[PDB]
Amino acid sequence: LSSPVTKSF
Amino acid sequence: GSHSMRYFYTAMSRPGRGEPRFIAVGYVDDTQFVRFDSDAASPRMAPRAPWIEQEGPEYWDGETRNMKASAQTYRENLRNARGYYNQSEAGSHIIQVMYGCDVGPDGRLLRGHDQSAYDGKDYIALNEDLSSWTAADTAAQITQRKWEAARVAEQLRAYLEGLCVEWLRRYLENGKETLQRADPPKTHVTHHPISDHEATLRCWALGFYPAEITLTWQRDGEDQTQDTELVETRPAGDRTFQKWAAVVVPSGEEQRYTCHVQHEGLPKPLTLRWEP
Amino acid sequence: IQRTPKIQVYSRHPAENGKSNFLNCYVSGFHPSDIEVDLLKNGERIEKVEHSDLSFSKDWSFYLLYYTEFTPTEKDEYACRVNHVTLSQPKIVKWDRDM
Repeated sequence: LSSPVTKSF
Repeated sequence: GSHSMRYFYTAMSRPGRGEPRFIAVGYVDDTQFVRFDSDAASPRMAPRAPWIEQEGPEYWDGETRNMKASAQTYRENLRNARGYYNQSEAGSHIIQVMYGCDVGPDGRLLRGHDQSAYDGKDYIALNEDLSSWTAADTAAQITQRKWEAARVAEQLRAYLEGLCVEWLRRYLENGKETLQRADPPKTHVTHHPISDHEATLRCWALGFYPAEITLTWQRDGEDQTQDTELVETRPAGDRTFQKWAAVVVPSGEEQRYTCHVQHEGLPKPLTLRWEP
Repeated sequence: IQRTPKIQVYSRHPAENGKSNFLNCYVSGFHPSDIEVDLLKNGERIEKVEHSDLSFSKDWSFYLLYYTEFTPTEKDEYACRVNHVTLSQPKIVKWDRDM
């Protein structure tokens, strides 16, 4: 199951 | 014994060729189980292992939505990154991410990972502590500050300690027959004369799973690390892997060389020689 | 900034003349991801060649496996033709049963 976490640079 | 779950994301810009391509691949150890490609006719998170097919509609719909949202975020990241590096709007650039969890035989968290790259160079990585970051340069420091302000490390640790660990344990049970089975290498030594006074001894290892393996040549019980040609471990196309190690030996000295094989699938390290 | 692909041409199972198999071309260690790979039967492009989904190693370099079903013979010569930004002209690696 993939990360549901937004990683905006 | 020990297992890992990893997701590999590639976001590549292509100016004048539409929007950046976003590709995500999910693995349990060396077995791919899911893929998402924005360039597919109809992008969806898609099965790539039989044991995942049993997952219900809520899984596939939840994962597809997450991928499209990830695809959008990484498309914005590529715009930001170009800006952070004072780059031209003409060049093609790549963001890469690799994240996941490692568990032991008990299925307890050994360690978590969240590494990112920009054009094949390290950009930012979540530290082993799952609370702080390692920014590779001043541009990655801007990303660090945005993440330290939004406490992204906490949200990651919560995923890496909870969901990543829980889901990998479930996949391991579902794919029990394959994921928890190690296939030992099928080994042999070949001999090829080069000249009157030299010959190549090649130590083969085939049909092994997982990919991790150690192939070494010893001359009189001494590792031949420098003179050993080692090819990169390569997939056979059937889940298994192949590798070889070669050494150039003087003619008549073949019996002084031994190939040593270490693999998870083997009860004890193998020792083989050329059998003429 | 840019990494040249390593190329390996080999068969899925050990090669037996007249017996069905899979010819593989494994391209790895390359950066950026854009790559052109062709499987050659006596110098001509084999159609229908499938490939693995794009992925990469711990050092960020990409890897792909290109494969097709084939029946080796003593006469038939096989090869892999690869092109990438780091290469002036395409690189041909001939298939050798012993590598």
